[PDB]
Amino acid sequence: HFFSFKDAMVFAFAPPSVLELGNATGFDLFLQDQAGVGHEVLLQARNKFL
Amino acid sequence: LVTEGLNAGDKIITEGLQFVQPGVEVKTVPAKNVASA
Amino acid sequence: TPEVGIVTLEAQTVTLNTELPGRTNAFRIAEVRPQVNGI
Repeated sequence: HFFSFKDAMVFAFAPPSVLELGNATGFDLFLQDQAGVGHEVLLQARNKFL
Repeated sequence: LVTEGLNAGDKIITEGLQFVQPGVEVKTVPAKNVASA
Repeated sequence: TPEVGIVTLEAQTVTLNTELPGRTNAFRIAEVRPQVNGI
């Protein structure tokens, strides 16, 4: 039903099995700017990744 | 106040601004977001 | 087909006003100066 609000993308997620490790289950990773390439290319790198 | 670029009688979007990309077929429903009437 | 909401914009005559600051002054002011030397 949250896809019928048509204004805001609403995601409803349960907390994980043990609560003190995080707030949402699954993996997570960072995409660093190790070479100093910039925010205006890291943003399109993330948009390419999704 | 749009100076130049947008036609008169030409529809623009108010809902679903995150849900669409240029090149996707959509459906039109009168948006209940603008508080004017 | 992702459902979206539209608004049908129409042409209408609009006015454009500007707010500007400023002071008021007298229309015809005259301070008196004595034009003569006495008491």
